[PDB]
Amino acid sequence: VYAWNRKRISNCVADYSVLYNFAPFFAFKCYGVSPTKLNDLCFTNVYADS
Amino acid sequence: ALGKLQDVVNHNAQALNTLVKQLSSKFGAISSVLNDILSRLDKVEAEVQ
Amino acid sequence: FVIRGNEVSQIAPGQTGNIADYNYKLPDDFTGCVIAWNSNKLDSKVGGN
Amino acid sequence: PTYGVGHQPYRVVVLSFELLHAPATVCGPKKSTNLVKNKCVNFNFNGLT
Repeated sequence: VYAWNRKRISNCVADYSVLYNFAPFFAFKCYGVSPTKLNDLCFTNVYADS
Repeated sequence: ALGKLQDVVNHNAQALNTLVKQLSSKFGAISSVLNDILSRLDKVEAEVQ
Repeated sequence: FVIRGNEVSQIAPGQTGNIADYNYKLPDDFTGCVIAWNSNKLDSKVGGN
Repeated sequence: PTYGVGHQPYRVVVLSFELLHAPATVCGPKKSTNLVKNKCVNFNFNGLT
């Protein structure tokens, strides 16, 4: 956690409906946006901090 | 010369301009644009905003 | 019915997804109660259910 | 493995969405139609509806 990895996502089409097939989580916690609407939006960049 | 008539016109115009500019206020919502709230949130979450 | 964990959040008014669109849709004016419980001991087989 | 649910490890991934004035680079799967001008249409430019 102190050296958390960060990855930058750009120049791609992001389908957020396959994120359920990668990790056995129960639900998103989305602030400022709703999890079901993510596929209808364009973002300038995405950052995945793990 | 005609200060009062121009003052009346100015007061009415200023009231209308203020009414228009009030549309850019968030009022505690995430955004002041109705379309952005509708597009970025589900119905249950967008109803509050 | 039976779903998996990810989709339990979709059994609610105003939701969208595979389940809420093509399988089981609830009205936006829903008045009721949803009860979901894990059934891994019953609905899961070693080779797959 | 014998620790309680509060003391067990949890893997966390945080997705931060940079939505600036720059041209969009990350988009959802959405087919784009032809551009229609001089007609009343429902337009959707990069999620701006």
